[PDB]
Formats: sequence, C-alpha cells, structure tokens
Amino acid sequence: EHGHSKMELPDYKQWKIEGTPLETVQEKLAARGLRDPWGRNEAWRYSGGFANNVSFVGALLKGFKWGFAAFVVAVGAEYYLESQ
Amino acid sequence: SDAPPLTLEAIKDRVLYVLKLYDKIDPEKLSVNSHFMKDLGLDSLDQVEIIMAMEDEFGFEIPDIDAEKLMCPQEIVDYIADKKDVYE
Amino acid sequence: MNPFASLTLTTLTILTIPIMMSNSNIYKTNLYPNYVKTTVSYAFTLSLVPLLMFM
Amino acid sequence: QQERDPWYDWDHPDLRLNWGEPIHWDLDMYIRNRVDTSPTPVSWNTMCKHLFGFVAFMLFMFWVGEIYPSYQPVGPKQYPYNDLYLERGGDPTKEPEPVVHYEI
Amino acid sequence: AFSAPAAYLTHQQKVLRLYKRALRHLESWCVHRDKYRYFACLMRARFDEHKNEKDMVKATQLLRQAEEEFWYGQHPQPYIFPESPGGTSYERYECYKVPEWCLDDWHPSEKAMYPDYFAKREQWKRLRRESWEREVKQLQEETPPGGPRTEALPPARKEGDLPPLWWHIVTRPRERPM
Amino acid sequence: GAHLARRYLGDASKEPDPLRMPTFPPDYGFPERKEREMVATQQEMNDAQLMLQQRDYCAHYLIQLLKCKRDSFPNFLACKHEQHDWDYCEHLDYVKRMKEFERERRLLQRKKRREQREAEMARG
Amino acid sequence: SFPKYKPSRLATLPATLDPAEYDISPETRKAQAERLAIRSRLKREYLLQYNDPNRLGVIEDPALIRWTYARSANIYPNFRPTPKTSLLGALFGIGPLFFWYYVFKTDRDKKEKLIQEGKLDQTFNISY
Amino acid sequence: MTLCLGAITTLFTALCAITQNDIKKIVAFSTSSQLGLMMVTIGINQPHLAFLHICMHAFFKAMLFMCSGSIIHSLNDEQDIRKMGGLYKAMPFTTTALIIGSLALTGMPYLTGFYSKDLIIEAVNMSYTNAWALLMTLIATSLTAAYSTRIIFFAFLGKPRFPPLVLINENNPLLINSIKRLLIGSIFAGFIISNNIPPMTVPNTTMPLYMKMTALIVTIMGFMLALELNNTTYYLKFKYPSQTYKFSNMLGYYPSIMHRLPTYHNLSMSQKSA
Amino acid sequence: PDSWDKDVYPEPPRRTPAPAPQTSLPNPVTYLTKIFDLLVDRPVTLAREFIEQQHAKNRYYYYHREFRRVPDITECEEKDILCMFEAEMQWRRDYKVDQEIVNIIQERLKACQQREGESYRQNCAKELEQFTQVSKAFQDRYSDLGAHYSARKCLAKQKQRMLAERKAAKEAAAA
Amino acid sequence: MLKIIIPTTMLLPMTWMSKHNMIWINATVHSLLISLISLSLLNQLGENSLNFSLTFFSDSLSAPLLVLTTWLLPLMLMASQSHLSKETTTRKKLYITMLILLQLFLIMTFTATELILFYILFEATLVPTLIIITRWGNQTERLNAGLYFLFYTLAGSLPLLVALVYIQNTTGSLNFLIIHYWSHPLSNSWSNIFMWLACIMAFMVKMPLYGLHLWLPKAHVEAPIAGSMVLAAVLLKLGGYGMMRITTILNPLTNYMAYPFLMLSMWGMIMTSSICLRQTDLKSLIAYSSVSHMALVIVAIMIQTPWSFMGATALMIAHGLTSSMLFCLANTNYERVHSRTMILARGLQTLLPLMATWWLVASLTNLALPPSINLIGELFIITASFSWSNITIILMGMNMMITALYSLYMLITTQRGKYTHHINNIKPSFTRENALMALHILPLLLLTLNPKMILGPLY
Amino acid sequence: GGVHIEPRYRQFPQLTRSQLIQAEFFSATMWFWILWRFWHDSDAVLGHFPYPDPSQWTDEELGILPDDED
Amino acid sequence: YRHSIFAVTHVLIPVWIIHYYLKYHVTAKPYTVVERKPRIFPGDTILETGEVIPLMKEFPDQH
Ligand SMILES: CCCCCCCCCCCCCCCCC[C@@H](O)O[C@H](CO[C@H](O)CCCCCCCCCCCCCCC)COP(=O)(O)OCC[N+](C)(C)C
Ligand SMILES: CCCCCCCCCCCCCCCCC[C@@H](O)O[C@H](CO[C@H](O)CCCCCCCCCCCCCCC)COP(=O)(O)OCC[N+](C)(C)C
Ligand SMILES: CCCCCCCC/C=C\CCCCCCCC(=O)O[C@H](COC(=O)CCCCCCC/C=C/CCCCCCCC)COP(=O)(O)OCCN
Ligand SMILES: CCCCCCCCCCCC(=O)SCCNC(=O)CCNC(=O)[C@H](O)C(C)(C)COP(=O)(O)O
Repeated sequence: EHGHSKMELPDYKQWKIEGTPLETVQEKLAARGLRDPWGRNEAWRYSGGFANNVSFVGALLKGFKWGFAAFVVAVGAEYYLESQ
Repeated sequence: SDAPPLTLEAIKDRVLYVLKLYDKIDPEKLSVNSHFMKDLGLDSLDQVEIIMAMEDEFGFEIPDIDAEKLMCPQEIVDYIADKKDVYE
Repeated sequence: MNPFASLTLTTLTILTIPIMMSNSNIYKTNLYPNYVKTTVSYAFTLSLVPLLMFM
Repeated sequence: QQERDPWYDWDHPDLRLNWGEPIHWDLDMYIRNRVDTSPTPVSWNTMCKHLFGFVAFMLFMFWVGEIYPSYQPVGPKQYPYNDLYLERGGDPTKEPEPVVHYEI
Repeated sequence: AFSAPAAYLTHQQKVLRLYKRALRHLESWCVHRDKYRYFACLMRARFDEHKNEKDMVKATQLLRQAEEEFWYGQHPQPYIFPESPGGTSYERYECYKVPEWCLDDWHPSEKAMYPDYFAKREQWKRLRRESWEREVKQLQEETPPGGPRTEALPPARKEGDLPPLWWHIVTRPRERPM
Repeated sequence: GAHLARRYLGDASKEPDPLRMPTFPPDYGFPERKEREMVATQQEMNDAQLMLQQRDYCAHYLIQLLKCKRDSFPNFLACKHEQHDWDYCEHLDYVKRMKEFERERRLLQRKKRREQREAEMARG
Repeated sequence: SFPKYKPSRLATLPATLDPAEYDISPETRKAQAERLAIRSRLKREYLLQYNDPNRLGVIEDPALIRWTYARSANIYPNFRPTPKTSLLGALFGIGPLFFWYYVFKTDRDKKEKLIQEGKLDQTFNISY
Repeated sequence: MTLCLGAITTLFTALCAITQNDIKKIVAFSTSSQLGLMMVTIGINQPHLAFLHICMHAFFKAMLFMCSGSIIHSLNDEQDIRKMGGLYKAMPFTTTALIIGSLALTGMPYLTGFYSKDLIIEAVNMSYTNAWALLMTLIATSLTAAYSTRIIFFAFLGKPRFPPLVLINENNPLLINSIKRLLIGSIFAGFIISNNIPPMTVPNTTMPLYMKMTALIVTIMGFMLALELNNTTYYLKFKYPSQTYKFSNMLGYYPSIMHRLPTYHNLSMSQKSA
Repeated sequence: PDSWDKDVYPEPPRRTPAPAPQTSLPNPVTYLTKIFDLLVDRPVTLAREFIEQQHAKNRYYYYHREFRRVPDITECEEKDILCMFEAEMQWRRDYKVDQEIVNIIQERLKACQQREGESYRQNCAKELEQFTQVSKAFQDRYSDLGAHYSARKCLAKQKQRMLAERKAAKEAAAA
Repeated sequence: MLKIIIPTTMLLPMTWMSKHNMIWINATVHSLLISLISLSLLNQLGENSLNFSLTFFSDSLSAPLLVLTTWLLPLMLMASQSHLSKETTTRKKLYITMLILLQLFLIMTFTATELILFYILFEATLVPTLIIITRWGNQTERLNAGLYFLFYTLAGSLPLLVALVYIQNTTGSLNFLIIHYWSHPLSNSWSNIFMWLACIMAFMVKMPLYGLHLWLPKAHVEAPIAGSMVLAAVLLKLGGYGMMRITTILNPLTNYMAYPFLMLSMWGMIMTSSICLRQTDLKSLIAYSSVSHMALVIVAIMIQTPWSFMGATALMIAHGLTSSMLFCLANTNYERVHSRTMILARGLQTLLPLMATWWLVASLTNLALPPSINLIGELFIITASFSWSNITIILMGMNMMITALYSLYMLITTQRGKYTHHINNIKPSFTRENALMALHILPLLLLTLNPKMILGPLY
Repeated sequence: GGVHIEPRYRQFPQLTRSQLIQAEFFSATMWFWILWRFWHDSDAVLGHFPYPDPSQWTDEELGILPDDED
Repeated sequence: YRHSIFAVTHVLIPVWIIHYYLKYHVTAKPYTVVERKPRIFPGDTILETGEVIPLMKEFPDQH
C-alpha cells in the first residue's frame, strides 16, 4: 500500500506576486530599473495556509486560553469545596 | 521515506511547470523540445538560473560540468531521470 | 526474602534475553523490534518496584 | 585527497584515484579519513592566533577569579559537638579542646 | 559527472561557475525568499554590467577581483543539499550498493528462487559477450593513432552494435538499492 | 554583593576575610555570651545518620521531616509543616551567621577608628 | 580591497585564487592537452581491461606496485650517510631513550631516598 | 579544576551553538553545555543536585531530539534550518512538543527543568566559588535561551522554505505515543521526583530578591535580545560578518587546527623517523 | 546461617523499626510484596524442599585436610636439600594462609563500611584499626620479596629488620 | 609427560602411512585428540610443580603454553589445507612432518627440567620453521628472511650456551629446582655483568626487543600462513618463558642492568604502535602490533613483581591467540586477491558479512577490550609498572590510545567504505575459514571466565 | 499504521483533526499545570523567607560599645 | 494471550531463578548481601526486641 493516486499539479496562472512582500521587492527593484525573473516561482509560499503567520509570543502561548479556563474552573471549584 | 515513485510524466510536468512560472518565457511559446539559446533567446546566465530553479525544485544539485551543456527541457528531463533511475 | 535484590537483578537479567534470542528464528522476522520494545518496557515497569521500596 | 574534484568519474570513487595515475608518496596520510589540506575561509595564522588568544585569555581570567573569590556575607558554618569531632575521624580517647559557638 | 571534462576551462565557463557559486552562497546568506530574490537580482545587475567588454586583459582582470571578493564573503557555513559531496547523506547508501557478479556466486538452492530474473540475466550475459567482441574491433579501428586525445567515447554506428564499454554504466546497481 | 566591590576595590583591612572569621573573642562585645542550644543527642542522631554536612543545629526538624516522609509514604505531600519548620530553622541559622558577619565588620571598623584616633593623639 | 588569504601547509591556496592559471599561453594549453591525453590513454586502458567479460581477476596496477615497492624495499639501497640523516637518526633514536632513562632514574632515586629516611607512608601498600 | 572546566565547557559550547544551522548540531551543543553545567554543579560540591539534573536532562533532551528527528524525516532527510520555515501549523504536535521541551530546557518555574535549573544557579550563586565561573555560567544560561529561541524561530515561525513537493505527515501512532510519553515525563517527573526523594543537602532558604531572580531575568534577556537580533533578518540589507561570528561558526576554530596540526605532525613522524 | 561461623564475621543485631501508618491510604509496597511472595517465594521454597529431600536421600561427607608441622628454614642445614624443600613448602602454605587472613579482614572492613551507611567514618574505626595492624604485619613479612620469593629471602629480610631493631633499642637505651 | 610426547611422535607414522587423500583429516582429528589429552596438565597445585621425572616437569607457566601449542596445530593444518592443493602428496606429507616436528620440539622445550636440554630443544625449534619459511614461501626474499631469522638468534644464542656451561662449572647443576633452591646473590662485577648480558640477550632477541625487531616483519610477510601462525602464537613466547625461568639467578644485578632494556621497550612500544598507523601491508601491520605487545611483556618480565609475571603470562596467551586469528583473516584476504596490501581490497563487509563480524571481534580483542584476558594482562602490567614508577602511566596510556587507533584503522580500511570495482573473483567465505575463525575466538572468551588458569605460578 | 495521506505539491498539507485537538490538549494541560503550581505555592517562587538588612540592625544586639569602653 | 505467555516466559522464570540463586547460594556465603541498617528515628519500636527509642528534648515550637 503506497501513495498511487495520480496527483495532478495546479494551474500555473494561479501564482501571482500580488499580496506578497515580493510585490514590495518588485517595487524596490523597479525603483532602480530592475525586474525579478523568478518572482512568480516562489509565490506559493505566501498563497495558501502559510499566508497567515504567528508571532513568537503567540507560538509560546499555544494553549493558554484553554489552560486558563481550566485553571479558573479548578480554583473556583477548590474554593467552593474547601469553604465547607 | 514514504516517497511516491515519481515517473517520467511527473518530471516533465514539473519541469514545464517551473518553465511556465518564469516570466521571461511566454507559456504558449515553450515546448518539450524548445531550445534555450535560439528557440527562446535566453542568455547563458538565464540557463544557469534555470539550472538553479531545477535544483531547488527536485532537491538535488546538478554538477556544473553537466549543467552548462543542458539546453533543452527534454534532455534535462532525460538527465534527471537517468540520475533518479526512473522506470517509465 | 527482601525482594529488592531479586527485582534489581531480574531487571538487568531480562534485559539480556533478546540478545540470547538473537540467534533464534524471530531475529529473521519483522517482529523482532516489537519483541525488544516490549521486553524493555516490561523491564522498566519491573524496575519501578525497587524505586518505590527505596522511596 | 579531500580537495580532489568530487564530480569526476574516478575509477575509485571513495579514494578519488584513477587507475594508472601516479600515487602520492603520502597518500595513506591523505585518505579523506585523516589530515586534509582543503582551503578554509579564514587564514590558518588568523585561526591559530584567535584560538590561542581565546584559550590564554580564559586561563588568565580563571586565575584572576581564583585570586578574587566570590562569597556571601556570612560566617563559617557552626557545628554542634566540637566541630563534629567524634564522627569526623573519631579518636575518642583524646578529649580535644572544647569549642562553644557564639549566640547572636 | 557523466560528461568528461575538457583540457581547460574557458573564460565564460569560469564566469558562469563563479556566478553559480556566488548566487548559492548568497542564498545561504539570505534565508528568507524575498530578501534572496532582491539581492540576487541586484547581483545579476552588477554582473551584467561587463557582458560586452571585449578586452581580454580587462576580462582577465575581471572575474579575478570577483573571485577574491567571493572568497572573502563566502558564508563559512554554506547550505548543501543532502546528497551533494558536502551533504548530510552524501554516501549514506554506498553500503547497500552490491555488484552484479555476486549473483554468479549464489547457491543453486538460492538461484531456484527467482528463475525468470536469472534467465533474463543469462540473455544479458550473452548480449554482452557478443557486443564486447564487436566493440573491441570498433574502438580499435575508430581510435586516433598514437592513443586517444580525449576520454569521450564514440557511439555505435552500425545496426546491431551497442555503445562501446556499455555494460558497467548501464548495469549500475541503483541510487537506493535498499 | 557590594562587599566584593568594597573589598577588592576599596580598603583590604576595612572588611574581614571569611576564611579566618572570627578573629575577635566571642564575648568581646558583651559579657553575657549565651551558648547555642541542642535538641538532638549523639545516639539518636547517629541512628538518624543524616549526613555529616546536615548534622547542624537544625537537626531536630530534619528528623521530624524524615519521620513524616517515612510514615505517610504514598501521600508525599502530607507533612508540609515540618518542611516549613526546617526551612525556618535554617533561615534562623543563616541570619545568625549574617549577624556574626556584620558584628565582626563593625568591631573591626571600630578598632580601626580607635587605632586612627590613637595615632592622631600620639601625633598631637 | 579585502584582506588577503594567506595559504599554509595545512590550508592550501584555493583553486580560483592561483595567479598561475590566469597567465595563459599556447605552451600552457599544449601542456594541459598532453596531460589530459595521458589521462585519457590511462582511462581507455583501464576501461578496456575492465569491461572484458573474459577477465575474472584483479586488474594489476603498476602505479600501486611502484608505490608499495618504493615505500618498503627501495629505501636502504638508495640511502647515503649524510650529516643530516646521521644527526636526525641519532637524535630521534637515541635522545628519547636517555631522556626517559634520566626521568625514571631520578624518580626512583628520590623514591629510594624517601624509603630509607622512612617518610613515605606506605600503609596499605600490599600488592606490587 | 572541575568547576573551571565545567564553566568553560558550557560557555564555549553554548557560544558555538548560537550560530549553527543544522538542528542536530545545535541540540548536541546544548547537550554539551548542560553537561558542563553538571560538572560545575559537581565542582560546587552538590552531587545530588547534579544527579537530579541528569535525570531531568535525560527526559527533555530526549524529547527534543525526537522532535528534531520527526522534523528531519518529514522533510526528506533535510537537516539545515535554512530550508525549513513554517511548521507551527503544517505539523502541530511536534510544534507543541518542541515548544514544551524548549521551555523546559531553558528552565521555568514548576517545569521539570526548573528543579535542576533553579537549584543549580541558586547553589552556585550562594557558594564560595570563582567569580569568573559564575559569570560564564550566567552567560551560558543567556546563550541557552538564545539558541532555543533561535531554533524555534528559524524552524517554526517564518514562511516555508522546503522543496514544493510536500510530503509532510505525522499521523503515525508510534511517533505520537513515543513523543507524548516523554512529554508527560517532561511535565510531571521533575515535581514528582523532587517531592518524592528524601532531602540530601542544605537548601538556600534565604536570598536577596534580585539574586533569587537572576535565572529568570537572564533567560528573559536572552530570549528578548536573541529574538530582536533574528527579527532584523527580514530587513533588505546585507553586510559582511565580523570576526566574532566567524569564530563562533567554526567552533572557535578548534576542530580545524587540532584536527590538522597534531595528526599531520604525528603521521609524518610515524613514517619518517619511525 | 549455620553455613558460616558468626564469630569470624560478626554482625550487629540488625534492629529494624515498626510500620507506623499515619494515613488511611493503602501503600503499594505491602500489596506489591505480598503478591511477590505469593507468586515467587512459594514455588522456589517448594522446589528447595524437594531438592533438599533428594539430597537427604543420598548423603556423603568430605573432610578438611590437616598438615603436620615441619622444621622451618631456620632449622635447615646450609645445603641439606630435603629439609629446605620441606621448609619451602611449609612457608608457601603459611603465605597462602596469611593471604586468606588479610582477605577475611578486608571483607570485614567492606561489610562494616556498607552496613553502617552514612556513619561509616565513626562506627567502623575498630575494623579500620584491625586492618591497619594486619596490613602492617603482612607488609613487614612479605612487602619487598618480589618475584621468585623464597623462605630464605624472607628470613634475610627479617634478620635485617631485627638487626635494625636491636641496634635502635641499644642506641635508645645508651642515649 | 610421555603421554603427550609419544602420540605426537606417532603422528609422523600416522601421516606418512596415510592414504594419499586422507592426510588432512587424520592429522586434524589426532591433533585435536592430542590437545584434549594435553588439557589434563591444567590441574596445577599451589605447591612446587608437577615433577613427572628427572627430565620433564610441568608448571602453571608451562601448562598454558603447552596447551596453546597443542591447540594451534589443528588450526595450522586447516589454514594450510587451502594453498597446498596443487602439491604432490610427498611434499604435503613433508609439510605436515615439519609441523609435527615443530610441535614436538615446543612440547619438549616447555618442560625441559635442565637448562642445557632447554637450550638444545629451544634451538632445534629453529630448523623446521626455517625450512617451512624458505621452502613453502612465495616471494624471492624468503631466503634472506630465513638468514635473518637464523643469524640474529644464533648471534644471541651462542653466548648463552657459553654462559650456561660456565654456570654448570661453578654452581654444579643446571636443573631448575636446584638452581632455584641454591640461588645465591650475584656480586656487582664486570664478569657478572657479562654473564647477565649473555643469559638475557638470547631470549631478548627472540621477543623481539625494539632494537632487534628487524627480522619479524620480514619473516611474517614471507612465511606461509602456518609459519605466521606458529611464529606469532608460540615462537615469540619462547623468549618470555626463557627470561621468566632464567631471571632467578640474575638477582640482584637485574635492578641495575634492566634500565636500558626497560627504556627500549617503553619507547619502542610507542614507536611500533605509531608505525602501525602508516602501513600499506596487513602482515607488516600485525607484525608491528606483535612487537608492541611483546615489548609490554618484556617490561613486565624486567620489572619482576608478582603482578608483572601474572600479567605477562596472561598477555602472552591472549596475544598468541589474537595474532593467530588476525593473520588467518589477512591470509583469507590474500588467497582471494593475491595482493597482500590493505588499500586494494576494500569494503568487504558488504560482500562478506560474517567475515566482517570475525574481523570486528578480532580487532576488538586486539584493542584490549574488557573483560577479555588481553585487557587483564595489560592492566596487570600497567599496575605493576605504576608501582615501579608513577611516570610510566603516561607511556602506557599513549600506547593504549594508539593501539585502539591502529586496530580500528585496520578494520576501517578493509571492511568499510566502497568496494573496489574491478575486483570480482571474491567468492563467499567457505565453512573451513569460518570454523577456523570460530575456533580461534571461542577459547579467548571461554578463558576470560577462568583467568586463574593462565595467570602463572605467582597467582 | 496510519492513514493514507497524499502529497500536495504546493498546497497546505492535509491535516488530521485528531492530531490538532491532542496537540492543543497537551499544551493547555502544560499551561494549566504551570498556573496551578504558581497558585498553590506563590510564596515559594518568591522565596519562603524575607532577607534582612544588615544596616538596619542596632548596635545593641551586635555587641557594640561607644568607641571608648574598648 | 501473547502478553500472558510473555509475562511468564520472560519475567516469571527469571525472577524464580534469580531469587533461588540469591537466597540459597549467594546468601549462604557471608557478607555477599549487605543491607543499609535502616534508619532509626526517635519514637519507633523494634520488632526483634520490642523497646521504644525515647523521645526528644521538646524544643519550643512556634511558627
Ligand atoms: C549465539 C547467541 C547466544 C546463545 C547462547 C546463550 C547462552 C549464554 C551463556 C554462555 C556465557 C554467558 C555467561 C554465563 C556463565 C555460566 C558458566 C560459568 O559460570 O562457568 C564457568 C566455568 O567455565 C570454565 O571455568 C571456563 C572454561 C575454560 C576454557 C578452556 C579452553 C577450552 C579448550 C580449547 C583449547 C585451549 C586453547 C587455549 C589454551 C589456554 C565459571 O565457573 P566457576 O564460577 O569458576 O565455578 C564453577 C562451579 N565450581 C565451583 C563447582 C567449580
Ligand atoms: C642496538 C639495540 C639494543 C642492543 C642492546 C642494548 C643494551 C645493552 C647495553 C648495556 C648497558 C651498559 C653496560 C654496562 C653497565 C654497567 C654500569 C655503568 O653504566 O655505570 C657506570 C660504569 O662506568 C662506566 O660506564 C664504565 C663503562 C664504560 C665502557 C662501556 C662502553 C659504553 C658505550 C658502549 C655501548 C655499546 C653497546 C653495544 C656494543 C656492540 C658506573 O660506574 P662504576 O661504579 O665505576 O662501575 C660499576 C660497575 N662495577 C661495579 C662492575 C665496577
Ligand atoms: C643479539 C646478539 C647479541 C649477542 C650477545 C652479546 C652480549 C653478550 C656478551 C658478550 C659475550 C660474553 C659471553 C660470556 C659468557 C659468560 C661467562 C662468564 O660470565 O664468566 C666470566 C667471563 O667473563 C668474560 O670473560 C667476558 C669477556 C667477553 C669477551 C668477548 C665479548 C664480546 C664483545 C663484548 C662487547 C659487547 C657487550 C655488550 C653487547 C650487548 C649486545 C649487543 C668470568 O670469567 P672468569 O675468568 O672465569 O672469572 C674468574 C675471575 N672472577
Ligand atoms: C555572496 C557572494 C558574492 C560574490 C561576488 C562576486 C562579484 C560579482 C561581480 C562580477 C562582475 C562581473 O560581471 S566580471 C565580468 C567578466 N568579463 C565579462 O563578462 C566579459 C564578457 N562576458 C561574457 O562573456 C559572459 O559569458 C556573459 C556575456 C556575461 C554571459 O555569457 P553567455 O551569453 O554565454 O551566458
């Protein structure tokens, strides 16, 4: 059992420099009269689910919302239990 | 590993994909047997950046003594299939 | 008597059994790594007892 | 032999040799598993001077730190029974000088 | 690796090699893609200023200052593909590469397994036997007198012929035998 | 720490050296000079065989802590009180040591001032 | 400008920084051509002796035989007594022996003196 | 001697780790720095604390290398971090396991690395030791935090940089169970063991408030300064490195000289004079 | 056990404390040791009883060899080879016996150091002094004989040592 | 003792009257039986010795060497069985005759109650080895090697004989027992110095000493596999046995006189261990390794302490077994490739895996990995030398490091990497070779269970 | 022993629901444990005992005479 | 079933053998197994003798 499902590649017209910092790179390049020949090639790294990035503190704080809710529930329960 | 056994169709498709993405080449004018220096009018540096794009694409780098004398997508696909021992 | 010695020697002793079976037929099958992993896990849960006794 | 071209189709790929070519007298010293003479980004003399300076500076600074000790502002530890004489060495038939620790 | 080198490297070959190496080391410098693209385009613009220079002395003076500059700024830890001569898996599977003739030493009880494969191998051996005695004469007649001048081999020119010295290049074990 | 700076960069004799402290008699300050008290005896503490370095004036709390640790074994969080008392006794020992250090420092400073005053009187 | 890379015995000059390669001459091109011609005749002979079906043995290598024979059996017949050779041999084969003799003799003399005067504290020294 | 050797080892190894691109190399240098810290702990006459540090270091460093191995397998045996970008969302379980392990290794309150880490710094600060060893230990902790944030930043936050053919997968029970067992260890074993063993040394119950907090402040400074330095990589400016970066990248040039100068001078002699 | 004399290898009475459960939680140690006993100790003990009754079914004895005392090398003629051979064999047997004596004392020291735990430095000074005395005697007897040791060489070493001792005693008396 | 000598003599009739195709089988079976018989001598006493008769006695130093000598002959027969396939039955029978004569001479040498009889047999052992090396040797330099391997010994052996006869005129006896019991100190005089040198140099040259070790690489490289096995395993141990037996009369002059040889051995062990690193030949490399180990044994014998002697005995036995195994592996390579150089035949582990395992085990045991008896002897000698002087530990540690380095170098160059392409005539390892290596290695790991069997009379 | 997941070739890789919830469970558990431990022993991290100021002690408890008695 | 046979063929037989060898061969010789002489703290009683260690010196308890 191996991965034989006949994968098909996407359409090459989908990848556009627009919406990616490569548009800024192109603007800086044209300010000198230059143009990147490989701009559309890499644009997929900015198009799909990788378009949304997360910060360092956000990465460190991966499960604090749920853990904080669990903690507040637990401390409330302990406070209501020991006060008896 | 879990790597799918890539075939000639996949290599050619991916090479043509990278060729189409490049702006300097009109997608409707390229072909499998499309030459680089004369059919398309691309510089030698343009051929070396095409080699760079292929190397980034497939995860291995072609020796320069083999890279400098590759001028068609068909012979490039053939070289890469020979390197990767591809059946069909 | 004082199962500390028996347990603390049995852990290391059973750690060596797959080495004895390395010449057996199971070494020529695909089930040997699972055999070694199960043996080492059993050795760990067996060595947990002398730790409790010391504690 | 490490700096020989890694793309040529040598007759002996690991040793990077051809069949009939002459063999260096010290080949067994250069077998890519031993001392090599491959070019390095930073010059050899600069490397040696930097490493020697770092090692010497660390040694001297450790000596200086040995000269100036870092300690908390507290007296020595005080132990109950004659600085713990009977169970540090023993010798109970000597009756050493008694020590009384200060109350403060 | 497949094609035989030449007696030397021309000026354009040298400049192409430097361009390749410099761009690779710059990519190793600029981890992010946009920064790499910007600086690579700047690099190409700097490079193409002198494409039309015609003085051989000026051409020699060029690319040499470039090489010394490159050696100064070469990113002492460049990025290497895993299977390249500097990679982390350059010769990982050379321990799995066994020769072809080892099958000649298999026990008949082992050769009883896989009979079709060994029949095909027998056909291959007969093909090699005939093609070699053809190729010996073909190369002996084709070679320049006084010895070959370049280590490139001619192809086959008749109908039933095969490329000279073809067995051990066709019959390589694999890239990843196991 | 400030003592390191004030010693290595200031006056050497102004502050003591911890290796040789004390350098003055105990009852030099005041003549009462109470002596430190014991709870653990040699036999019971040798039975304890705590450690040579743990055999200090805070030993009784350590013995009670080890009791609590052995009896209520599965509940390894039962006797948090004895841990607190042992920590407090070590606190007290440390502050008495710090008080001894400050005591020596001010005695040495006072002696240095007295010597300077004696020199000034002799010169006058 | 940039600071110059200085080659050493263990960190040799890079291939692309050699001043010799950039001084090109037709004589140099002929030298490289004949070098590659020699390389190609060697490669052709090796491949001809290599791809033969009949051959079922080691390809004997004249270069390896020359290497081994020069390393092992050619040394003494070409030796000549020279001040350099004699001094180097005497030093490297004689000096270490006397150095170690001096060290060990001094140590054992000190130990024996400490023994005779009785202050060595050999309590529990039972196995020797 | 033990104290000085441990201090110099941990500092040198962290400094070497601070510029490495291969993931296994930086984790190995981190392990070397931790071993140097353990030797410092031995040198300050605290063997039981060193043993406890052994016990917790085993847990969290094993889980770190396990996460690294999962990463390398997912990217077709790619080890350089320059070709690795966003894996925070592309593969989340290894992300959370590595973030927990990095937090633990640096050392945090009520974390397995904390008991070994908090106590070690506490004891070395409260002991008659070398000032230089103290300083190098603090800088080693700073560099530890710095290389932890280096690896996480360059391997999980930026845009992806691997070959477009995506073979990223994790749905394998063996990897998940094996990683989560060590995760549970790295969260609970420190507390359970520290509160389970009998006491074996005098604690540092009294301390100045600033001197108690040195470990946390230095780890936070390492985190912040290294994060701000790596954030400047996005800028569209390129300058040639200094001599310090070259010294740090080539491992203080120790592997160069000492692997070419002695060997040669041995081997040559073994043929010429011998 | 009766297999070894308790006097040659003395042991303290090994007082052990009592269980004082301060909580109502069932400790895992007691249930664990009881299941261990039930699953392991009973079959091994039963097998041992079977083996011991099989042994008692067939009983044989062995006796320790005794050796007669023989004239030593001091009672030996300068060339009479028979007496010298007898004295050499006796001396070698005595050497082995003394080695075993030092073995016994070393075993005592190791056992005391392990048993008394943290208080080894104080609670085993008797064994340390005993080993010091026996080691001093053994060193005096056989320290420097080296390879090819012989009764004559040991006798010469002893004679030189007593010459030194008597000279020192005479000097001290006449000091 | 005749129950071992007589069957060995009867082996000659057994081989010469054997069927033309049954010589190997009969010789192997009866040699193994003789080894089984010789195992009986291992039951030694803590008392004097096993004095069988006025002519032969056994000892816990003689017994392990005797057992090893008896055990080596079947291995030599099995190893030589291969490359003697194209020889006439007469010449194969002559070969086996030389092997039996060598074993008989070694057996009579190791008991040898008298010193002159010991010298006579110890010198008679030279002739069959010389004939084997010079006649059934491959290259043209073998003759030269023989001359070397002869004249060195004779130049060393002649003063000893003179010394021996002189001793009998002064003492009146040369029996070991009377010599030990009537031993008297040697006054520090020039005549006694020359007597000491004459008694010591004959055995010192055969060890070999570092200065006098020229002959060994030539002899090992030129000898056939059986010659290499017998020279590495037993024929080097004759010097150790002789020095151990003869040092009893040399006291107290040994302490002063031993310094030059101690310095030579301590420096030469380092020198030859380093020489091993740069070597293009297997047999030469193993020869230099043997020189290093025997130099350590020389140091042990010269120190003259109980631990020294025990370590020297254990190391002699262990090195004999290990060196014989390593030479067997090298000959297995040669008979396939016909080159005898390390760099040509490479990456053999991919192609011969079980032989790679044998290579690894032999390299580990030559590396002195604990708790093998190699390390037992090494550690005992190291401890004795440390007691002798505390500075020796530096040289011993350097020797250990370089030993590990060259052993793993010899494993790496031959077994790992990529195979040489043009090589194709390498056939899978036969059962004979695998059994040879197994019979080489199993006794070592069995002996490490009972070290006291090989620790000598000072145990 | 997993499920079949195909390569994607320049799209976001396929992601399993079970893995995402589990990764979040363990992270939340870790954070909850840290917070619980902080809450249970707030004083311990801060330190059990206050550090005294040696300059705030009066001369009486330290045994000091006004520079003339001794 | 696999775990059932594994738990007896790989855990139970070894502990049987080792416990037999320890209790009836190793412990037969003196000093082969040496324990720690467990800690004795005030207030405990000893099973062998039955006496009780006297309590401590009633230090002042506060905070
Ligand atoms: C392939 C995968 C593995 C499968 C096999 C698994 C089983 C492994 C078990 C094998 C070794 C593991 C260790 C277990 C050791 C148990 C046996 C050992 O205890 O017995 C030893 C016994 O073995 C022998 O002592 C060692 C054998 C000596 C070898 C002599 C060489 C053989 C002759 C060949 C020719 C000689 C050539 C070299 C000349 C010197 C030591 O006995 P000892 O504790 O003391 O006292 C015995 C009881 N007494 C008191 C009644 C006497
Ligand atoms: C080549 C590889 C190795 C070969 C073998 C080398 C080992 C053999 C070397 C022998 C070592 C020295 C031989 C004699 C040692 C005697 C002790 C001497 O060295 O010390 C001094 C001796 O003084 C002088 O050295 C006298 C000797 C001088 C003449 C000897 C020649 C020295 C160099 C020759 C070496 C060549 C050796 C090989 C020749 C073929 C002490 O002075 P003194 O107290 O008065 O004499 C004590 C001896 N008494 C008691 C008998 C009187
Ligand atoms: C590997 C080859 C090395 C060969 C060995 C070389 C060293 C051996 C020493 C030279 C031969 C000496 C043999 C002596 C035999 C022992 C006899 C003996 O010791 O008796 C002595 C005899 O001693 C001698 O006669 C020694 C004279 C030696 C003459 C020939 C010496 C040969 C050259 C010597 C120089 C080399 C010495 C060291 C070399 C070391 C090895 C190279 C007492 O003589 P008496 O007159 O009977 O006593 C009555 C008065 N008390
Ligand atoms: C991070 C690393 C930094 C390294 C920096 C190195 C410095 C870079 C600056 C280089 C400056 C130059 O251009 S050096 C200029 C060298 N002289 C010439 O280029 C003259 C004629 N040029 C050619 O012939 C070429 O081949 C060409 C036509 C370009 C292509 O040819 P193709 O048509 O066959 O593709």
